[PDB]
Amino acid sequence: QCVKLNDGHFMPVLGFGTYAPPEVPRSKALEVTKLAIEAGFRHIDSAHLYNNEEQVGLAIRSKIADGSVKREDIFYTSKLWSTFHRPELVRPALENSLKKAQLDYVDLYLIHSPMSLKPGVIFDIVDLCTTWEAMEKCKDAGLAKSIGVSNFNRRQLEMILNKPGLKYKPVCNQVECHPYFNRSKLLDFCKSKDIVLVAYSALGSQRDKRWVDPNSPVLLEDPVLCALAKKHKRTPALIALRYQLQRGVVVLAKSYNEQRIRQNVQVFEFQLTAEDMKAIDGLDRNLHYFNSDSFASHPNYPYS
Ligand SMILES: NC(=O)c1ccc[n+]([C@@H]2O[C@H](COP(=O)([O-])OP(=O)(O)OC[C@H]3O[C@@H](n4cnc5c(N)ncnc54)[C@H](OP(=O)(O)O)[C@@H]3O)[C@@H](O)[C@H]2O)c1
Repeated sequence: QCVKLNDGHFMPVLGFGTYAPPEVPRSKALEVTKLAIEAGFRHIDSAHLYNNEEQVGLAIRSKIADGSVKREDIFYTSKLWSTFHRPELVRPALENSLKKAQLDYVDLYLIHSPMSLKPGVIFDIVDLCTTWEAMEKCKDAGLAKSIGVSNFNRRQLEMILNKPGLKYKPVCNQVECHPYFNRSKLLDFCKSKDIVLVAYSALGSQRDKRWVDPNSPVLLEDPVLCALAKKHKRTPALIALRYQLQRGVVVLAKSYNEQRIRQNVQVFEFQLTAEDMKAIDGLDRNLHYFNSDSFASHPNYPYS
């Protein structure tokens, strides 16, 4: 299934997360993106920050050139990093992303975070309305088929939606979302504005020691998810993915393992009951896996 975006384009509701920590050799991003496309992934989420756009792009181009898929079948996302928020830097950043991936366009270009950074942690002060205007210019130039934001709260989304002269609403807001942090309020707000919430860390994050508290609860060990996995003869990961699909959320899933990449495409093979849905709804504990002790003082910190 795909969801119709508010600009008329369609987004597959299951996306493949490509990010890996820098101690992961860059070859792996190439090999696994190919496996993801062979497994049935069409939505691919990359970013300038990930230092993998060349490898992810080459996997997409490899699968096109061998007849597996056509460019039209692939929904490719890149993101504008926070050091490029100043409006004159936005298009060059997208163009640079296009050359690394060797693609003519991205299906979706996002503002990675509202927390602007020094162009070149050093904060910067940018009016994100001007950043969005340059976002809109890229869509009008054909370099991005759709544009959106990421890690925005409700107030930051309102800043864009109430912008005078606004030409394109953001098609999506990609935010951390999982049973332990389910974003029900923001989902309802985005739903009311025809903005698709896209969930990252839907499986509980990669728990990287540099940003995730070691003592934070492991999402996939959660007793309710494992009991539901046993009930439906699925895995705890699949229950968490299916939860987002049935609440109208487009869900990303990162795996660099061949068997788990294929497992995640079985999210379409079963359904949760309404009672199952409410049990997962009760697991929220406002848990941000991405601890931001260095960023909580940013004027645009989205969790304040
Ligand atoms: N806009 C933003 O600020 C932002 C922030 C974070 C992430 N993202 C993007 O969205 C993706 C979000 O995912 P994430 O990086 O936070 O990790 P994730 O999708 O929440 O998954 C976490 C871990 O689950 C494991 N996994 C995948 N399938 C599994 C399965 N059936 N069973 C058990 N474990 C499974 C993976 O380990 P294995 O690799 O070993 O399988 C993965 O490291 C990212 O890759 C990135 O593209 C965006």
